[PDB]
Order: sequence, then structure tokens, then C-alpha cells
Amino acid sequence: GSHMGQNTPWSSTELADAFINAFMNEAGRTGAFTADQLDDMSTIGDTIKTAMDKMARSNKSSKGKLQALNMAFASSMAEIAAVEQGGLSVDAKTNAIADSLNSAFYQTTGAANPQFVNEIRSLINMFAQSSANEVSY
Repeated sequence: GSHMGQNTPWSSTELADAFINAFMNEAGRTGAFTADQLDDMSTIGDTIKTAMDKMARSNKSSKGKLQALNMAFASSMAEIAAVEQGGLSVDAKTNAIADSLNSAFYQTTGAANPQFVNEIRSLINMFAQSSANEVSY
């Protein structure tokens, strides 16, 4: 049963804005991220929109830009989540982020997208590990 269609939050600037906005709202509900942490995340909102504008104007990576956007966004979350902090864990925050993403999809459209969430989750892990293995004791 092929989808025969495509649905991505980066399809339009309006969608991305709504997704980011809704995402922040859900993140606030979790309380996993602090006020300062939220500010850093909200920053990616304007950065993404700006990048999309310039990227859209260009005639290169018409499709590759999709992966770049997902990686760039995920990278910001991975870096922010991968912080020392106190009484908190990156794993716990990672789970909370995934939950917020699902809610954002519904508010932005109204359909859960666990597949997309997993894709972002994987990117975060890659960025966190810096594309490198470890003892993992």
C-alpha cells in the first residue's frame, strides 16, 4: 500500500513555523528543558526559516536540502540535549522531545508521524556520539 504522497514539516515556511511553535509549547509542558534551554531551541526556529529562504532561492540540492534541514535541526537538539546540567539526563530529554514532535505533527496537521520522529531521534544519537563509538561501560 504505497503512500502515493509526501508530507513533510519542511514543505513550507508556514508549516515549519507552526511545527517549531507547537514543539516549543509541548516542550514547555514536559518541563524537561529549562527557560534558557528553551531559548536556545527557539533560536533554531528563526535559523531554519532563514536557511530555507536562502536555500529555496538557490537551484542546488533541490532534494538534498531536505536531509540537510533534518540534520541541522536535529543537530541543534542533540547539542542542547547533550548538556551536563544537574538531575537531568540526555536520554530522558530525548524521549520528551520525541513526544513533543508527535504532538506538533497533530497540531500542524492532525496526523501522528512516529516514523518521522524516529528519524530525528536517530540523528540526535548520531550527533551525540559524534559519529564515533565508545566503551559504553
